[PDB]
Amino acid sequence: GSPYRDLFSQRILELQDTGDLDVLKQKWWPHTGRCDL
Amino acid sequence: AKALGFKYEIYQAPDGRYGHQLHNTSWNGMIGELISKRADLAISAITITP
Repeated sequence: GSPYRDLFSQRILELQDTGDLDVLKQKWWPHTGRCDL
Repeated sequence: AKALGFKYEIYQAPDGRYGHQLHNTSWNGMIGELISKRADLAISAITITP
């Protein structure tokens, strides 16, 4: 009994259609080399 | 149907060509049949868009 999960997942694929998922990764965990990759 | 114990029926699409957002503000193929809502289930390679 929770209608908003589509409303959740509506943005989710949109975030998957951006890659802002990975942008939100980069703050708490950037993708580059810890020392040099 | 073999692990849940209920039944099924099968249609065929009149277009059958990865149905598209028409110029009619509408969907053809397999897509709009469930948007005109005149079948029940569609089981295919569905590249989901939001």
